[PDB]
Amino acid sequence: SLGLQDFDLLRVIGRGSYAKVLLVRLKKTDRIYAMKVVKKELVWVQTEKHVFEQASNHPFLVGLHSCFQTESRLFFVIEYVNGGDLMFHMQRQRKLPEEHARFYSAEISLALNYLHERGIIYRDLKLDNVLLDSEGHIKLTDYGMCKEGLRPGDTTSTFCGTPNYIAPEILRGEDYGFSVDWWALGVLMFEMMAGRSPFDIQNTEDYLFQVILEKQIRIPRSLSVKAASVLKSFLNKDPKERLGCHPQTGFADIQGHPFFRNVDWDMMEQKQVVPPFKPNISGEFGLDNFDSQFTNEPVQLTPDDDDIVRKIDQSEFEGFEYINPL
Amino acid sequence: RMRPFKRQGSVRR
Ligand SMILES: Nc1ncnc2c1ncn2[C@@H]1O[C@H](COP(=O)(O)OP(=O)(O)O)[C@@H](O)[C@H]1O
Ligand SMILES: [Mn+2]
Ligand SMILES: [Mn+2]
Ligand SMILES: [Mn+2]
Repeated sequence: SLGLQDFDLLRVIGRGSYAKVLLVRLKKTDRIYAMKVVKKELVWVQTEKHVFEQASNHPFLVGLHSCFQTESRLFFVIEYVNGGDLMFHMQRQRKLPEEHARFYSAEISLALNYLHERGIIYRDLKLDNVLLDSEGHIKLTDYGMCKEGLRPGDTTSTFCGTPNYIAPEILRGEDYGFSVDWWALGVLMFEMMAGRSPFDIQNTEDYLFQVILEKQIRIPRSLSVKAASVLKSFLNKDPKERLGCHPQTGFADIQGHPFFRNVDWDMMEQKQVVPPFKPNISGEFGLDNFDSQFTNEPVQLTPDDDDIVRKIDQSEFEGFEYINPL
Repeated sequence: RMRPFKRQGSVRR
């Protein structure tokens, strides 16, 4: 098993609700990785590990290098995507052309299908969870909400995801399948092209929840008819009527839609399409592509509290140690 | 800070 003593701590590159992501280097082999550090007081474990395993054999998914744990934390050594995420690259761009959004959402669609056809529901597709690589493509990370074991026709009932991206099915307490990932892609595509969440522009987070359920998505007049229809078909409140939520004909419907026409999906799956935007790898390790609110934090791990860490049931993390064998 | 898109953390309950 690997350990904290075998990795060099370079920079803090990310923070979320569950983990702190650090830029690391394996000291033995000089390779550069990212390390997702999850504290066990918040903490699945069967699912997030096993999903990082699958994702290692795909071009648009973040792969798993090794897994190890400490008395207080869980560590995920994964790939390092040195172009940043879509959120960072959206607060600067503010709005994307339809040609660009079509490129990213197509690559996301392929990655999502690969998950869908393996029995996994991403259930957390957002700007933060999509990363740009050095060449300009995308990769999906953070499988904390992922579901596992969906044999054809199964549904789950877990209320989870990002507040802005939760599908109405979840908000109505219904059982749901892969339909929730194409809703999030709809909300994501709306953000790329409109430049704003379709739900932002009982009273502040439950206000959003009612908006997501009761308000109507208003497409700006500057968008095309194909862009408008691809958002209205992805943001359809009825999961049985939504685009991609068509039993057997799901992905084919997404590939046949006017917006996703003239697109070569087999060249795209083979990384043969030319990205519209190539990240400007500036700074050490391309760290100028990450927010300075994290890369200015002291590069260290937060001290432990023997009174808090003595309550953790360590008989649930028994087989977390893992090293990917190529 | 004030930004166009705001970082949102995932929720699970
Ligand atoms: N492999 C990676 N390469 C580059 N950046 C990453 C990687 N994994 C995560 N990040 C960054 O860390 C941030 C949060 O990490 P994430 O895995 O989403 O943890 P959480 O589940 O706590 O949100 C993301 O916004 C992303 O920008
Ligand atoms: Mn994230
Ligand atoms: Mn997560
Ligand atoms: Mn262009």
